[PDB]
Amino acid sequence: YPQPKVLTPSRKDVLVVTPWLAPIVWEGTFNIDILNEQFRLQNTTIGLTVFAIKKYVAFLKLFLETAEKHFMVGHRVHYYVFTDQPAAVPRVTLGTGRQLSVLEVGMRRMEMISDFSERRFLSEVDYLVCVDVDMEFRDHVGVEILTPLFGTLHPSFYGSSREAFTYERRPQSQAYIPKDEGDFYYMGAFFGGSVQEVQRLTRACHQAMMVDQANGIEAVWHDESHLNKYLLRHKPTKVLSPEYLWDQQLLGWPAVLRKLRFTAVPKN
Amino acid sequence: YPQPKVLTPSRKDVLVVTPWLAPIVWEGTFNIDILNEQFRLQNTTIGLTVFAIKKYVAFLKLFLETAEKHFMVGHRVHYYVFTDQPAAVPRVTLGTGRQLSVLEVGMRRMEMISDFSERRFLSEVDYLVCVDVDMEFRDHVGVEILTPLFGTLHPSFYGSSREAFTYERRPQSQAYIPKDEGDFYYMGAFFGGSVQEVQRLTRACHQAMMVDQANGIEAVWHDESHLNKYLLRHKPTKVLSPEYLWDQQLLGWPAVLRKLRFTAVPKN
Ligand SMILES: CCCCCCO[C@@H]1O[C@H](CO)[C@H](O)[C@H](O)[C@H]1O[C@@H]1O[C@@H](C)[C@@H](O)[C@@H](O)[C@@H]1O
Ligand SMILES: CCCCCCO[C@@H]1O[C@H](CO)[C@H](O)[C@H](O)[C@H]1O[C@@H]1O[C@@H](C)[C@@H](O)[C@@H](O)[C@@H]1O
Ligand SMILES: O=c1ccn([C@@H]2O[C@H](COP(=O)(O)OP(=O)(O)O)[C@@H](O)[C@H]2O)c(=O)[nH]1
Ligand SMILES: O=c1ccn([C@@H]2O[C@H](COP(=O)(O)OP(=O)(O)O)[C@@H](O)[C@H]2O)c(=O)[nH]1
Ligand SMILES: [Mn+2]
Ligand SMILES: [Mn+2]
Repeated sequence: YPQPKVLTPSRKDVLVVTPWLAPIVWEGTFNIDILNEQFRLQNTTIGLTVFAIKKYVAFLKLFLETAEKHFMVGHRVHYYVFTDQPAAVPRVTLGTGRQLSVLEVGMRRMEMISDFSERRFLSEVDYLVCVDVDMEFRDHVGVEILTPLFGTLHPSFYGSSREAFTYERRPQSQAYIPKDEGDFYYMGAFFGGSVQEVQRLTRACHQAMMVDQANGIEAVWHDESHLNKYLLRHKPTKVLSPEYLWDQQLLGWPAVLRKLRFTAVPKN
Repeated sequence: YPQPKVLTPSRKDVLVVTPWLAPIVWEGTFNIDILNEQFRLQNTTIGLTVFAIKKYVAFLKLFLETAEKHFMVGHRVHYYVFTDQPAAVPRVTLGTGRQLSVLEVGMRRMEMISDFSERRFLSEVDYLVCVDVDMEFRDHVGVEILTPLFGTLHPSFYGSSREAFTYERRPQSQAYIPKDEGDFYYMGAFFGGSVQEVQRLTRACHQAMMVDQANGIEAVWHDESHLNKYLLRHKPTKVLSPEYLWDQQLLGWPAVLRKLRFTAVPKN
């Protein structure tokens, strides 16, 4: 493969590493051939959780069809589809080494991911990735994201200063973040990590949300506000650029995005 | 601390992340206040190995005096000084939480670090850093380097193409690297990692060197050639820039170096 170029920046228009030395994953920062080898040598298995409750079962067909074309191709994958309507889950044909399980349901997502992430039947699974369903894959989402703990830059806020971030601002909430604190604003629609780090994150967020509930407060952006509090205090080991959570109808195709990899499906 | 700036590159003149997403550590890529907190929360202890055999015991006084001013200040440190002359080890006054042990000696370094890294008295030690003694610290060398496995870009080769790297080129040597392979040329004077990853690296290099010896071959740059073979196949999780291993008499103070942190002491 090509030799890296010590004296040539991978990017001149964006930040590619956080101040705590976690890579920020953009196109042009990684050679997927090297990463795919490293992760295949460990026979890595990726679990993907996705919730499709009530009308949102309609989003599953395109979500799964496009995941098969773009998500972790060549690696072992297990989809876990959480739904109140198991018969509505479309029968999509999967590539080899890929499986799908339907978990009937029934704070919902963090509580349910926490309970599920503690089950022994995940012994085989190495990483969990937790995403919204009202989305489609348009380009590669692969093992470059995998790491002990990651969050994703929210596509509306990546250029914002921290006072503009919509963190929970009331001190009476467990999700509270002061106006002079905060590294980034992370989207609740795409986070993940090793099974252990996802257990810890979802347990912390669910236990925080139960405290707030006992106290009669609901954080401003619900589990996303608790996710931001958690990732402020437990800094992620990679941060995904907005390539990985984009809304093209809202935000177009800016010059800093070389690829739109996982994008919102327009809805009401 | 200051908010990171998503739309401003940490560096426009150099590569700050490798193609396998390991940070390349330069000045301006890290906020040491954040890292120091993360590592103090784990009560991290760093061991430093250094060999001073025959005339090279003369380099210990400045090496230790300057390590006390610049190496891992505020963290727990244990120096392990390997020498054939324990009485020649200078009695340098250490800061709090820092200790020094003298190990009398007697392939020497990788064999001796391998044996030593397997001893139970390292139970307390979290990372090992392995350096040459003919050096002095001139500026901060701290927990920004710590990671499971690191190597350091050799200051003569960081701008070179891989065919110019002085890898072992004879296929009959265990250190052999083909002309079209290689990411960087690493210096044998500064590598390290977690205790486990240093055990693995020094065992592999020592076992490789014993194979070559049985076969009547000595690799071109001895343990440095085996270190490069190892780090080609087991890629480091951080790479230190030449800030961390510099020769100012040879190479001056180029524009791409913002700090000269650990530098060669001129010798015969
Ligand atoms: C017409 C909607 C414009 C909203 C832009 C800001 O996005 C929203 O940001 C809040 C936090 O301030 C939440 O993260 C919320 O989930 C975001 O909205 C969703 O994501 C954006 C990118 C867009 O796809 C919206 O349609 C979604 O509802
Ligand atoms: C006058 C010496 C010029 C040598 C420059 C190249 O450095 C040497 O590189 C070889 C591999 O090609 C080895 O890594 C060797 O240890 C290097 O020499 C040492 O390091 C350089 C930076 C300089 O300090 C020399 O005086 C050292 O002997
Ligand atoms: O009626 C609903 C509402 C939400 N969701 C799940 O919760 C996620 C977040 O909601 P939305 O996607 O409604 O939030 P935005 O992403 O517009 O905040 C959805 O992607 C689904 O995975 C669902 O399954 N049914
Ligand atoms: O006579 C010697 C030769 C080498 N060394 C150790 O081996 C390292 C590498 O040798 P040098 O530093 O001689 O190599 P260059 O760094 O010039 O290759 C030295 O820093 C010492 O730590 C030593 O202790 N005594
Ligand atoms: Mn959504
Ligand atoms: Mn030396």
